Amino acid sequence: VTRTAAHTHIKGLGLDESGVAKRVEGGFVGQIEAREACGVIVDLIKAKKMSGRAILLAGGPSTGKTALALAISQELGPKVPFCPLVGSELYSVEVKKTETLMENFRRAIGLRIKETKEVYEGEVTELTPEDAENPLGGYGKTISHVIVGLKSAKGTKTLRLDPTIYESIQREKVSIGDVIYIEANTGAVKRVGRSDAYATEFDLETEEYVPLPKGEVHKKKEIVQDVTLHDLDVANARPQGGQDVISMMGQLLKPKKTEITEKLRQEVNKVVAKYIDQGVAELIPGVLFIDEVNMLDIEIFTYLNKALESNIAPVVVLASNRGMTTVRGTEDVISPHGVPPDLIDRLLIVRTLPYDKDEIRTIIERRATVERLQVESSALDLLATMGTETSLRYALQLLAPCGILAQTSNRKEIVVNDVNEAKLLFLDAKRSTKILETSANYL
Amino acid sequence: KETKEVYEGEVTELTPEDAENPLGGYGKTISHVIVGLKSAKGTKTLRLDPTIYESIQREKVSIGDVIYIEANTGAVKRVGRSDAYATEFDLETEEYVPLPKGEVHKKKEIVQDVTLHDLDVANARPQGGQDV
Amino acid sequence: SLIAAHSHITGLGLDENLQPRPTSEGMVGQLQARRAAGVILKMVQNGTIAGRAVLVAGPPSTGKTALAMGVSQSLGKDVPFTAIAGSEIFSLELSKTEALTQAFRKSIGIKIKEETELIEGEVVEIQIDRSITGGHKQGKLTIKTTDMETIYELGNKMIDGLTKEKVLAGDVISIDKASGKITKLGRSFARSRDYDAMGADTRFVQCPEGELQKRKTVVHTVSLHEIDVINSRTQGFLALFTGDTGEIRSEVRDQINTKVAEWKEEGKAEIVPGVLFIDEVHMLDIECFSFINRALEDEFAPIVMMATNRGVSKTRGTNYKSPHGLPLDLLDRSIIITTKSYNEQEIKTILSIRAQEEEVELSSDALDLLTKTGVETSLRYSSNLISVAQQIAMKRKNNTVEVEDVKRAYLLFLDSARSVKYVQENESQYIDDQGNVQISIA
Amino acid sequence: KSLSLIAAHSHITGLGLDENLQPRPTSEGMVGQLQARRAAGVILKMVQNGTIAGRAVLVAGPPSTGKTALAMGVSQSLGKDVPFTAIAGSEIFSLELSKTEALTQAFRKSIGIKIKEETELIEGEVVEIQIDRSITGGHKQGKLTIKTTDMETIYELGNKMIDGLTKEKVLAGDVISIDKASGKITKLGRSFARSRFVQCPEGELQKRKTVVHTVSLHEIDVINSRTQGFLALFTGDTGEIRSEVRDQINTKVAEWKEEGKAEIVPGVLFIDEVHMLDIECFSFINRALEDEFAPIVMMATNRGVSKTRGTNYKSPHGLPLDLLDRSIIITTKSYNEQEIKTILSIRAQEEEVELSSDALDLLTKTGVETSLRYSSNLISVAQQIAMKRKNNTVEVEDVKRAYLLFLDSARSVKYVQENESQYIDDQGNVQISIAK
Amino acid sequence: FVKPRRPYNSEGMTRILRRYEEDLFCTF
Amino acid sequence: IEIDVLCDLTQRQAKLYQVLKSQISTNYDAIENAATNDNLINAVMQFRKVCNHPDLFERADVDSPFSFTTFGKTTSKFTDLIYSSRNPIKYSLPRLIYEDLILPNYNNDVDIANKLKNVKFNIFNPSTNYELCLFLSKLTGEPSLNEFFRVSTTPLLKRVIERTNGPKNTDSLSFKTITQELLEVTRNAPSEGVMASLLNVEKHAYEREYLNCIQRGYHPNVSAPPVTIEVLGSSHVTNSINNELFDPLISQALSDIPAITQYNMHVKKGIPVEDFPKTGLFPEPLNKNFSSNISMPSMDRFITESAKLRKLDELLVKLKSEGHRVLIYFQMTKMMDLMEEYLTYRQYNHIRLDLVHDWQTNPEIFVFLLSTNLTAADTVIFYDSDWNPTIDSQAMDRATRQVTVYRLLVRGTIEERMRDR
Ligand SMILES: Nc1ncnc2c1ncn2[C@@H]1O[C@H](COP(=O)(O)OP(=O)(O)O)[C@@H](O)[C@H]1O
Ligand SMILES: Nc1ncnc2c1ncn2[C@@H]1O[C@H](COP(=O)(O)OP(=O)(O)O)[C@@H](O)[C@H]1O
Ligand SMILES: Nc1ncnc2c1ncn2[C@@H]1O[C@H](COP(=O)(O)OP(=O)(O)O)[C@@H](O)[C@H]1O
Repeated sequence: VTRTAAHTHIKGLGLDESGVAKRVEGGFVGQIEAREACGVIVDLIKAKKMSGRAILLAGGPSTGKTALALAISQELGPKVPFCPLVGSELYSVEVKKTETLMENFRRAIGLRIKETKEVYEGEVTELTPEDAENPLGGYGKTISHVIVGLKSAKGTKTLRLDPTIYESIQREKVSIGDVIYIEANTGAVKRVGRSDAYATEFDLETEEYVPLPKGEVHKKKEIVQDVTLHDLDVANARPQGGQDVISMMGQLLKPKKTEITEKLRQEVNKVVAKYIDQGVAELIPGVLFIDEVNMLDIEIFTYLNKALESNIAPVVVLASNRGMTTVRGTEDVISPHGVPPDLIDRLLIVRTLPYDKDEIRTIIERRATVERLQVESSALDLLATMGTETSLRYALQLLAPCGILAQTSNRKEIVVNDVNEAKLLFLDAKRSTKILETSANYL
Repeated sequence: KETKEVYEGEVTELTPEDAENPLGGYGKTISHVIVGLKSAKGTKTLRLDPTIYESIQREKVSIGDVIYIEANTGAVKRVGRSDAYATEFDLETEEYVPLPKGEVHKKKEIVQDVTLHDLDVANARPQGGQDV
Repeated sequence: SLIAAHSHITGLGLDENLQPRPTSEGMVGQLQARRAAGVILKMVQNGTIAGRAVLVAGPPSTGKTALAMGVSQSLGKDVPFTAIAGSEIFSLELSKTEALTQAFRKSIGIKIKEETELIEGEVVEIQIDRSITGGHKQGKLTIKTTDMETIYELGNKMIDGLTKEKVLAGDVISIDKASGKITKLGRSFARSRDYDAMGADTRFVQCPEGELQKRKTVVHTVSLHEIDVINSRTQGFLALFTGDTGEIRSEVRDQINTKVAEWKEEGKAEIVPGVLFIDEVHMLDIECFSFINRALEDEFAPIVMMATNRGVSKTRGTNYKSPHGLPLDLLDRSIIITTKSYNEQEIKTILSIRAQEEEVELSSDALDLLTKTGVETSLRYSSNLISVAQQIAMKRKNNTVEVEDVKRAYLLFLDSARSVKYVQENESQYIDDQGNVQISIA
Repeated sequence: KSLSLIAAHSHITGLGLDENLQPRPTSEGMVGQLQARRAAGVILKMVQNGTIAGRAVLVAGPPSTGKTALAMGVSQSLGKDVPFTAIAGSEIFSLELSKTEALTQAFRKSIGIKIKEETELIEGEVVEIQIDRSITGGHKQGKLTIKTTDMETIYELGNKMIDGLTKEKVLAGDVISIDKASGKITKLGRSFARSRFVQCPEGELQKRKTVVHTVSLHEIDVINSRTQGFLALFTGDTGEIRSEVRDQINTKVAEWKEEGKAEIVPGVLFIDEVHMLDIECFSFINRALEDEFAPIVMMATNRGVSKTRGTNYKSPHGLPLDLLDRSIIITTKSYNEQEIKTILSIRAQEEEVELSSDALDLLTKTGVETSLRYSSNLISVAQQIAMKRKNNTVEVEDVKRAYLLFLDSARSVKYVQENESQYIDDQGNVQISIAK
Repeated sequence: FVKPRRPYNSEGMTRILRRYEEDLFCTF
Repeated sequence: IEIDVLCDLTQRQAKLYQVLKSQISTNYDAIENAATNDNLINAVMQFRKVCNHPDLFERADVDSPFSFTTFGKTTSKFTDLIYSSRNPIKYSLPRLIYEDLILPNYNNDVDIANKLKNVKFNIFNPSTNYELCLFLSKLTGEPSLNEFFRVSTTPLLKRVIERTNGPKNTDSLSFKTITQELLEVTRNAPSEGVMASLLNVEKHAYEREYLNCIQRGYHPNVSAPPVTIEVLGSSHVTNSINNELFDPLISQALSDIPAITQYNMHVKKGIPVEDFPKTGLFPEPLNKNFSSNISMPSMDRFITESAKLRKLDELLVKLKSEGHRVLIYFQMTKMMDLMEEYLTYRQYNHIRLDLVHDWQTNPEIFVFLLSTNLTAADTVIFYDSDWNPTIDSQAMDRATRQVTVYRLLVRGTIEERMRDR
């Protein structure tokens, strides 16, 4: 019914009120100390006071680091922005990697503003233009002003327009008898559709039909809106939504990331500080998750060394599989987890332990219950032995072919013959490696 | 392989014949335009569409030019002025082509050889957007 | 169309019990790999499982790409199958992660339901009011069948579609209201007043009967990447064809994910998954492997099929060697289907299938020598030699292909080992690796 | 103020120095490094003098010793409108600007010009407006009554003021500012009428107001280049500004300074991790400080006898010998126990942490054995553990819990080294299996 | 009852008219 | 005789649930036990308000980008509307910079050096470089020798707008490429032709994919005008900026002329058609849905926002043939939502809180909503997911000689705990 994909079983960190964790709750099994550390981190995050904090989720492969990051995001909520990332995603061909990292830093910080909108909406009853006395004078436009008549429900008003607002009106291609929506904040117009008071069974353009808008014209309504600071930086660097010629030409041109200067970010900070001082906007700091942080070179770590010192920079969590591994982009500097020792001092390493046999067994059982598979006890034990023998992920990813073989053999339960056939058909890494070492023609 | 049924030749007259019962509030209600085409060994008078007159004034077609109207698409193509009607003896800048040969109504099969890459690069580029 | 190297596969050749026949649907042998590919096919057809990587491995000239195209033919209609190679990821205007995400979002599909009105009738009159410059276009249409006659108002796009495919009165046209199609089925009046300008000879059609407007419901398939380019900029439809989709932002992706979830919950749209096939996967970089590792674990992620013919070799972008050229963390997430080399009977059956498809008739002895040559050097060499033996036979004016023809073809065209033995004996003739050569005869 | 959460350097408010440039032992949030603070005070006086251009100083020492803290003290104690540019070393490597021209931009962003200008501004509280529309609308006349806390007047309006008052709809009771020269009206806010709120402005309308403008030389370079608007200052697409516009600007600001219409305000460029720059960037830094319109460049690095980027050899501080010859070096030393304790107490004071004396001494000992940033990260997370058990005071068990949960560098190094088979080495070999 | 048709404004533009018998073009 | 229906949770419902779960916290298991036993009660009612309808929490108004604008706002015959949007970021430039480096002056050299670099030393100048102009007039085939000097000294977008040129010399080196021949063929050509249909496949893909009726998925989050430059004390800056932002040629180019103005211009004032300023050069958007970033709240989407409401509307679709009544129960403000629902989309006979006996006499009417003897009703539809079965018994004290109880329930919430206990 519902599409499952990878660690969908996680519903949260599964902690208690005192700050402790139960063994099997919240979709997790084990890793009690890592769970409690991430709970203290998410409490620090909800405190909304510190900036430029960083932790590291260290450990081997297939150990639960990305699971812990997803659990943190689910414990945080939708209003707090979670910005997932991979280390390889910072290498863009349009713009330097430093600006991509700073754009992600600004993308993590959220904002929630209540906004007041001045709205003229209604049905266009009349629409007359007034020409100029010298239409080919070269200066000014071919019309002078335009009178338009809008009636909402239980109201009627006549509007006299300057040529720019009517230029937007005719760019949205209104006609007599259409329901329109003038936003006086930007001059943007939205054509709602034909009024349904007239006959609605004769058009040939699949037009929607809408009743009269309730209330008077010249409404003033309050909208709550959730935006990030990166949205403000992008919207000011590529200005669209105005009605001048720069905003009109900005829509049609090809978008391209540019190195946003520090002056724009400082001006956006001053404006958001004014919005906060007005009491209309609140600051919501969030997270940024660089999975596979070993993929970054030394230059991104050098820029992080300064970008964590900002007064607005969020809390950033990292993951790494490496042990004593040389840093990418350097020649002889060998460091733990592929992370240079300057960044390790700002970091707070959260270790993550490997699993046991029974923990693997209950993880496989929970994955079978998530995927709506029914498994007998003997096949579950055999899959647990296979997990401890080959790998955990090879045991988790073998449940689906046993399900396919089960519905092939007109059964729902997974017998031992099904997991034996799935062992035969699909190989793990080690058996395929032994096949590689015992072949001549580079199989 | 394609076929083309075309009309071309020197124009003799272009009369926007007004309609009987000519509506109201509009002058010049064309019922049809009569274009008299002449070429070598043939001359044909034609009864065209009321709408092709807009192309006639769009391409600046007057008496003394050679045009090119196709049967299916219905578009003029002003090739130039005839050599015989070089009335501006002193100073003119019109192109002058000889009067075309054969009948005005010539239908022929034309072969076109084109690569698939030309089709791809013609489909990919904007084909006459008339936008900024 | 033309005939290609994998044209003989017309499916995968398995039963309802997922048991392969010895020779069915143009495929012979490879029983375990065929059964495993059928299992993965049924797992795709279920659709509730997402982001599972399947790695096909074996020696060259075995049928890994043949197995992949067999899965593609058995995949059915309206299911995406993005078949790229390893080197399309590297680009000058796209990042590697962005090109991979574009491939991932091409491979997954959305089936959208729409409601559509069908109008078909004779045209009584057309009145079109265009402005002085021709910009604003508005007007009325009066279409008619034998039972009722209705008048519709026209918009700009319908009138512009009316100007092309010029519609005289008495023309039976079909109007699709949603798609905006105009289909002149023919002319039904055949008026005596005929214009000498117009050259149309549209066929005579019967007057339509029944009601004028007919409601129908239609379904069409569009991938996630197409909607991403469409919503990315104003002229996204042109960038769908010209490929000028330069690094679409993440905000667009988040909003289209929420939107297609909303369309799923309304019953309007249905999300079907697909198979993303990479050929010569080892050509990728290590950062591509890390992004594949962290992008298989997403909700919208297809069943990635991965093919390599390489043993333990150096992984690109790194200084070490790894099995299959793939690092161990990607091999952890991938289940490996292995393939095995053929015997003489399977090679003979392959060559017989190839000859039966390629419209070439062979004798028994020619087939035996082709089987022996195929089991000697390579299967692809004999499969290529069928063509030149056919052409030599038609140059000798005989319908069949004889043993002498394939012997002349074997003498004429060289294989790998013979060209190696001819290069090694004549090392002064060709340019060496140090760039030293003797072009003079003596 | 702006958007200011708690950062790593938030407690610094300058250099704790007297009038004789003698450093106080603990002042203005900064403690320790007495020689480094006196040297940075001398550099601060060198900036405030303004008669010295293009000097390079280098702060070098061990990590977590306060070189960035010293630079942030200099930045806070400079004041306002004296320019300060802070860049990391990994920022000039651009995909659309050359590295030397990015260095030229970072050099010229830190020299400001000071122009004083005076304008007439009308800022008052509007009593009422009255506009009479014509028979058709050819001419529009109207009257306007504005007032202050002291004065009261009536104005006759022409066409353009009425057009500029209908735009930005001004009602009775609003407080607006009218610019007479440019015809710009700004709505300051509604006055104190009960029916945003701002008090009614004081008297003496049409008052003389002097606004002092500080514009960096990079903005004038972008403005004077006619192919670049001022929108390149925000979008950041300048695209290798040529040399002739820069030399035109240099001559023009020189003649402004000699004419008396402007005054040059020199500033500080601070480069974090200058060892990540390459050899040709070092060469441009060598030959760019000679110019008269050049800032005083601060570089901070911690590498010692490292390789230089883009060359094969090794040089002290990661810097070639000529750049070290062109620069004077401030050496930072490490901290003893008492300075670490006072730093931790200042940090706990700023992060609003009420902590026990014994817990403070335990964090001090962890900051002696392990580097200071570990303990500074540990205070806030221990405070979160403290509120987790509903205690407002951080105790010793909270610090022990934070030590047990969050590992430092050396323990993680040991824990990797004992269990190397579980992780991934340089050759990409990992034993994911847990048994056999 | 039956709803009225939308008001069709045809003022100020040329008219192309095609009917069953003969074709028209009223231009300005 | 006994029906209990169960509904899942929609995405907006799950989003509101998870933000309430993360924000309030306060032991959600103990909050579940609090909802079992019945501030804590304010949390339980607000969780139930999330469970019933998103619009019972907050009304979903228009989805528009954040207007990063400062403008003329009303603090509260015609009232004229004038465009006044400005960027809140104001870049301040002194007058010295503008009047000394950008404008002409007696002590300035901008006009002199500008003429000397643009006209006097231009290589396309026919007065001093006639040979090069004649060379390029042979190559390109321009009829006018001043075309090269005019082209080299115009802004490029102004060159785009003023480009309409049809005479060309036939004795020139400018060529008609095979692609250009094919483009001239498919300038105007109908269907069923091979040479046009092989090159019009973009329109075929547009037509066959039903792509003119795909709804908009993405809108920008913040829309902002360009950064306003403010120079204090000079009206020349204001006039120049007003000229740059609102250039009449270019603003006329991206727009259209009203048809009445075209008729009054061409016929009444005798302006020729070619003398009109160029119009209609704005690109056509993909559908009508992509015309603007403001999205109107679809009333069809209001049904699908709440899963209980969607199942109820499906149930009414099945049950229009028979007469029943509906209980809205203990929740306030759900009345006006359901009221607006059936008087906005699907108009049904109804009555909402004598006239009770008046509907009891009327068999064809459906009662719908009531709050918390009525045996004339044939079927009561209600929730049964209430803490007090005494409230249930008082509700079914109302109770035609038939009952068919349908019980509305949402899964994956506190409602299931309520039902179980
Ligand atoms: N504590 C846990 N409880 C349940 N499942 C887990 C746990 N840790 C890891 N898993 C499973 O292991 C798989 C890999 O976890 P993930 O965090 O995505 O990668 P890694 O473990 O390499 O960081 C996931 O499918 C996840 O469901
Ligand atoms: N089971 C099979 N059925 C059909 N064709 C096959 C089979 N096995 C191999 N082939 C043929 O052998 C050739 C090599 O297979 P392919 O997978 O394309 O390359 P490789 O095996 O080197 O990866 C292909 O041309 C294919 O047609
Ligand atoms: N003298 C000092 N006074 C106050 N805080 C200091 C002092 N020295 C170092 N710190 C603090 O120590 C922490 C790390 O020092 P930092 O300046 O990052 O060292 P480095 O400059 O070597 O990187 C910072 O949070 C800083 O505030």
